[PDB]
Amino acid sequence: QVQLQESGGGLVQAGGSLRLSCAVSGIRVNVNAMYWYRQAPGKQRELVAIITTFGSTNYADSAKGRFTISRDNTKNTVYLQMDNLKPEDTAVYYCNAPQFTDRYWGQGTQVTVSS
Amino acid sequence: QVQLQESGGGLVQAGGSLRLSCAVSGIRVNVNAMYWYRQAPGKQRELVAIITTFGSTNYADSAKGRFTISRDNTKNTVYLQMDNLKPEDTAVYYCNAPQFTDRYWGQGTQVTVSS
Amino acid sequence: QVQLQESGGGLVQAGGSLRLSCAVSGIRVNVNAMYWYRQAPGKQRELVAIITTFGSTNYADSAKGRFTISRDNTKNTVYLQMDNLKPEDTAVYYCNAPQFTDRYWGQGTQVTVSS
Amino acid sequence: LSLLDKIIGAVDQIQLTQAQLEERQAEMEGAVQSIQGELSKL
Amino acid sequence: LSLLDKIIGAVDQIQLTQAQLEERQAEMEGAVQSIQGELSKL
Amino acid sequence: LSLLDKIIGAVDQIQLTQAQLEERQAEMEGAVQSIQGELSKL
Repeated sequence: QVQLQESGGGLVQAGGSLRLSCAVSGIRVNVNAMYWYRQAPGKQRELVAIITTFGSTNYADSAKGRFTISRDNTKNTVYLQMDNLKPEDTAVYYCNAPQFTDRYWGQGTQVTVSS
Repeated sequence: QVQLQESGGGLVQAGGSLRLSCAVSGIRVNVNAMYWYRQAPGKQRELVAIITTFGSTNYADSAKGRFTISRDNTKNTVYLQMDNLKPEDTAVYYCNAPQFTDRYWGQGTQVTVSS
Repeated sequence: QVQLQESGGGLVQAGGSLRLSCAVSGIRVNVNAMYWYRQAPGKQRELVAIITTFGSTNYADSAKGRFTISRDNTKNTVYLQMDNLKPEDTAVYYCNAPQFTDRYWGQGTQVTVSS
Repeated sequence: LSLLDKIIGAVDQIQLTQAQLEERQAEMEGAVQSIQGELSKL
Repeated sequence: LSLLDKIIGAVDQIQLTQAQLEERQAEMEGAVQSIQGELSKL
Repeated sequence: LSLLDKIIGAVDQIQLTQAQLEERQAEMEGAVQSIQGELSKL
């Protein structure tokens, strides 16, 4: 199976920073493009950030220069650094690979930003 | 042109098995991902199974572990093994490559499953 | 940034020919698939022609054998030869790479075909 | 893990994803055609 | 037929397919916008 | 510029484009679901 273990969420003040982690098993992060998504209560799942196999990145407009996706190939782990957080960033954050989004989602990590 | 010559359909009893073949010309099956589709009367064409260039497979939920796609690179032929057939599998079955689905379809092979 | 500098449009008689150019900076045309689009007044943008990294081509049905996309790797320039032009081909023509169509469009080149 | 292994695994991911994006499109094209029929009927 | 020939042909198939999936999306985005306009008019 | 550099850059373009086509699909799937809800409400 593919395992996705998200962590690093919590309660953070507005203007604060977080670094999310997703520890992956069953596929290699240096072979596969990897995505971060978020889902706020009662809303549709939103793509947040992507990193390609060869390390190019793109971000949703809501990130607007605040977020940085990266990975550690040895730990087979994907990261999302989130700076200057806003209440509107409150959501559960999920990591996945595009070929499995129809198949499996991990538990996610809760991010709550308060003013 | 690309040629697609489907065979191996027929009349089969429920719980029976078939092996469909598509003999391909004009593209190489060991270079191209290849797809099997089916179309029941008056319904939209459904993707059934895919095999990638490097041999990964995926199946529609209706296959649910019953179908196996494979190929022979020397014969340039794609196969669909279909086990534990059901009346609901009655359709014309077609093979194609994704870049030609807007362009050309072969005659297909009729599969009829009776109880 | 990516720069796209379109030229070669103008006023042409029906049955005439044009050769459009797009001079590209910031990505290599021999590494990236490149597209030509057109947009007539008040209509949606239409894909016209594509050339893949390894030089395969495809055309919209409206081209119907009249258009030829090509490139010069040294000049990092993409071309669209348009033969047997018709009034219905009047539009602004744009070149882009698929990964930037959500991001940036050049000024285009105006093509007007009169009878 | 060689460069070719990375390229092969990227290509394989892409091909799997392309088949899924096609299936999603076909599902949505049926849904849009059903809406168009509803808005077009006599 | 080498491994690089296989990779090249896979990449070429993928790029052709991506252009077709984009064209289909654009066609469907126009159709959805037309429905949205129909349901939104006064 | 080697053949492998060309392949790598093609793969990278494709992966970026696939993520964008997915985002567009998700946007359009929400729009279609909203229309379906409008045509289905009591």
